[PDB]
Amino acid sequence: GSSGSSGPGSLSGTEQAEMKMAVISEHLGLSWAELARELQFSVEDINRIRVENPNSLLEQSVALLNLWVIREGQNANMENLYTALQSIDRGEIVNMLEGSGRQSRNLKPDR
Repeated sequence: GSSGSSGPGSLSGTEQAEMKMAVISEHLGLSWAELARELQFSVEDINRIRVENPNSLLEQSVALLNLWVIREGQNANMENLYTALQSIDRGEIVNMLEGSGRQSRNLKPDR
């Protein structure tokens, strides 16, 4: 009995979530386009974001994520998001974002 924190179904409502999402957009920059299309986002939505976030790319990534979250609503899931990223050859983010990093040293092989 170690783990114990209210949240039987916390979705994008935890300190971590905020960080992850934000970060994803930080690196996204351009990939955002590819990532968007991956989520079955028609040009309409895409092009729009470009005209709504012409200032810089970072803004485009942020806006996009916000959309995906809304559209999905509840069905949304961090996993699915990661899967879409890798699809467009953008797994480096999920790696730098999620990496427990463990090592099981080995003294010697036993029969």
